[PDB]
Amino acid sequence: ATALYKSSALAGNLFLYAYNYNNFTANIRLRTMRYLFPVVSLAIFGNIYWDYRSQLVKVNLFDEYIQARAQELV
Amino acid sequence: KENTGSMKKPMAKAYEHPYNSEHHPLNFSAVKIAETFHDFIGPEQVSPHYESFA
Ligand SMILES: CCCCCCCCCCCCCCCCCC(=O)OC[C@H](COP(=O)([O-])OCC(O)COP(=O)([O-])OC[C@@H](COC(=O)CCCCCCCCCCCCCCCCC)OC(=O)CCCCCCCCCCCCCCCCC)OC(=O)CCCCCCCCCCCCCCCCC
Ligand SMILES: CCCCCCCCCCCCCCCCCC(=O)OC[C@H](COP(=O)([O-])OCC(O)COP(=O)([O-])OC[C@@H](COC(=O)CCCCCCCCCCCCCCCCC)OC(=O)CCCCCCCCCCCCCCCCC)OC(=O)CCCCCCCCCCCCCCCCC
Repeated sequence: ATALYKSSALAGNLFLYAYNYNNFTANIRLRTMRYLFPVVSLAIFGNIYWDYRSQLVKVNLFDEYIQARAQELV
Repeated sequence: KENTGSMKKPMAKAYEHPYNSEHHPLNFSAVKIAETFHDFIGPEQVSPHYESFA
C-alpha cells in the first residue's frame, strides 16, 4: 500500500509537469525545475524501489530459514 | 478614379508560438489566476427571491 501510494504520487508529479509542459520547457524562469525534476524523481523512485526490494529480500530470507530450521528439528 | 481601386493580397499568417496557448499561457500574471479563481468559486450566486434565505 505504501509503495503503491508513493508510486501514484510520483506519477502525479509527472502529470504536473506534463499538464504544464509548455511552461517548464520554454519559460527560463522554470529552468531549474526542468533540469532537476528528473534527478528528484529518480531519487524518489530509488527510495520507493529500494524499500520494496529490501523488504522482498528479507521476506525471502525469513521464509527459507523457517523451512530449513524446521526440518532439522523434526 | 477612386472607385477603380483594388486591394493587395496580405500575408497568410504571422508566427505561431508552439508553446503558448490561451488555456496554458507561457508567461504568468494575476489575470489568468483570476480567471481560474472565478471558475472555481463560480459566478455570483444571484438570488431571485424577495427575502434572504437566513
Ligand atoms: C466527493 C467524492 C470524492 C471522490 C474522490 C475523487 C475526486 C475526483 C478526482 C479528480 C482528480 C483525478 C482526475 C481523474 C480523472 C477524472 C476525469 C477528468 O479529468 O475530468 C474530466 C476531464 C475534463 O475536465 P472538465 O472538468 O470537464 O473541464 C476541464 C476544462 O475544460 C479545462 O481543461 P483541463 O484539461 O485544463 O482540466 C484538467 C482537469 C482534468 O485533467 C485531466 O486531464 C485528467 C487526467 C488526470 C490524470 C491523473 C494522473 C494520472 C497519471 C496517469 C496514471 C496512469 C496509470 C496507468 C498507466 C497504464 C499505462 C502504462 O483537471 C485536472 O487536471 C485534475 C487533476 C487532479 C489533480 C492531480 C494532482 C496529482 C498530484 C497529487 C498526487 C496525489 C496522489 C494521488 C495521485 C493519483 C495519480 C494516479 O476530462 C478530460 O480531461 C479528458 C482527457 C482526455 C485526454 C486524456 C489523455 C490522458 C492524459 C494522461 C496524462 C498523462 C500524464 C503523464 C503520464 C503520467 C503517468 C506516468
Ligand atoms: C446525520 C444528520 C446530520 C446532518 C443533518 C443535515 C443538516 C445539515 C445542515 C445544513 C443546513 C442548511 C445549509 C444552508 C446553508 C448554510 C447555512 C447558512 O446559514 O447559509 C446561509 C448564510 C446566509 O444566508 P443568505 O440569506 O443566503 O445570504 C445572504 C447574503 O449573501 C449574506 O450576506 P449579507 O451580509 O449580505 O446578508 C446578511 C448576512 C449577515 O450575516 C453573515 O453574513 C454571516 C457572516 C459570516 C462571514 C464573516 C466572515 C467569516 C467567514 C470567513 C470564512 C471562514 C471559513 C473558510 C476558511 C477556512 C476554509 C474551510 O446573513 C445573515 O442574515 C445572518 C447570517 C446567518 C445566520 C447566522 C449563521 C451563523 C453560522 C453560519 C456560518 C457557519 C460558521 C461555522 C459553524 C460550523 C462549525 C464547524 O450563508 C452564510 O452566511 C455562510 C454559510 C456557510 C455555512 C457553512 C456551515 C454549513 C452548515 C450549516 C448548519 C447550520 C450552522 C451550524 C453552526 C451552529 C453555530 C451556532
